Amino acid sequence: NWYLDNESSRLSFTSTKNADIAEVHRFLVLHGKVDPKGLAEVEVETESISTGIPLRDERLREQVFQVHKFPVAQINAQLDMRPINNLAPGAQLELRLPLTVSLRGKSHSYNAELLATRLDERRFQVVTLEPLVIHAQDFDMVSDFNALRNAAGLSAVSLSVPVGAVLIFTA
Amino acid sequence: ANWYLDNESSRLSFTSTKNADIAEVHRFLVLHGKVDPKGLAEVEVETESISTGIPLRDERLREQVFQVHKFPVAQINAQLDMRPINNLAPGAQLELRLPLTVSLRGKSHSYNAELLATRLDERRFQVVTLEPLVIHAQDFDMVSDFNALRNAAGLSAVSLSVPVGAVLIFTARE
Ligand SMILES: COC1=C(OC)C(=O)C(C/C=C(\C)CC/C=C(\C)CC/C=C(\C)CC/C=C(\C)CC/C=C(\C)CC/C=C(\C)CC/C=C(\C)CCC=C(C)C)=C(C)C1=O
Ligand SMILES: COC1=C(OC)C(=O)C(C/C=C(\C)CC/C=C(\C)CC/C=C(\C)CC/C=C(\C)CC/C=C(\C)CC/C=C(\C)CC/C=C(\C)CCC=C(C)C)=C(C)C1=O
Repeated sequence: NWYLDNESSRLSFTSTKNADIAEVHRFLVLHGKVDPKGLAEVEVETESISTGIPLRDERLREQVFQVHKFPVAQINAQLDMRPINNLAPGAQLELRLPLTVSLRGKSHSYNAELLATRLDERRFQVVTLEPLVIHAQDFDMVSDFNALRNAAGLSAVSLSVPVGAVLIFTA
Repeated sequence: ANWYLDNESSRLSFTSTKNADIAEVHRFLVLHGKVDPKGLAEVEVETESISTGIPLRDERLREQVFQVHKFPVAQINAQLDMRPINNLAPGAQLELRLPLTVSLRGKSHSYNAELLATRLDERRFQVVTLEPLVIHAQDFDMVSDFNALRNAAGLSAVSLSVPVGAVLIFTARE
């Protein structure tokens, strides 16, 4: 019933390399749906990675995301829709929400800190109140991160990746 | 105007990275802020209100890094073009790039934030960072203090970069 409006939404993440160099990246194409029973799914087109350096995007698409095998990452959660449907337009609810992220067919559970705000009769916003930190090891990507750091000669790429999102859904 | 920040509805957070591979999210519990009708905006952070979930770490940050006894407030200052924001209908959003200045521990540094402004109702707006603002320790002459914290906590490394995010609600009220 609720569908994600990609043009209004943003999913970003921060990498830290060489100890002190933080950079923010994004994915350009998301999809998402929340059904009346509160089953929520967001799908990220991993090919739509955009880090600002095209050759880096390609290396990530080949080596880390492996998009030729896994063009989609999935984020899944189960909401209690009662309090969300009760929000008046303009009103917000803080949700601390278990969810699952699936990357390459590996899944891991995290706890998200989200803010849900009703925008109008048919539009809803969900934002990360604080970014959600994932770790390469959770998806068996440690050797893939280490591979990158090297061939594109760095001291190091941090194995933690904080993820933020502003998601707009429309009825 | 004037617009005032509703602390209970807002959150300013930041991420530190330790031992190369562990990112942790922390926040401040007490903010204030005002935007005047001319678009002059100021956010104050009470730095004593740091919350990392470890009291000892909170105390080290207060004393060593923030020096709350000399500087209990950090300030964020900007000048907004109010017209396009005020023109938003409830539920509508505008992306903007906002030059701003942060003053922390008696030093200042300028940034440009990528923000989304959304009108919530006739007297309330939400402002969120679409990407965090990345502060570096050297921006505020804090490098040695970061290394001191690293040393105190027995860490092999603390990143000198700190991405800062916010979800801020402002209300046209007294
Ligand atoms: C070519 O030149 C090069 C360089 O420079 C020249 C380089 O520096 C480098 C070095 C590499 C760089 C420094 C960058 C490296 C970046 C790294 C390695 C990649 C990290 C990627 C990770 C696997 C993370 C990817 C992100 C995920 C796919 C997204 C997951 C999203 C999750 C966490 C959820 C977030 C959203 C929220 C929780 C909202 C959810 C809410 C819904 C589910 C429900 C909503 C419903 C409502 C109503 C409540 C290279 C390699 C290079 O080639
Ligand atoms: C025993 O316990 C301990 C540990 O546990 C193991 C430790 O790991 C450790 C080791 C320490 C580490 C783990 C942590 C490292 C911490 C380090 C030093 C980080 C330090 C943090 C600071 C330097 C960063 C501070 C950032 C802030 C002050 C800046 C805030 C700026 C904000 C976000 C500005 C953005 C907002 C604006 C752009 C909005 C403008 C307003 C308008 C747009 C509003 C518009 C109005 C309309 C009308 C709506 C210790 C010490 C310990 O004691």
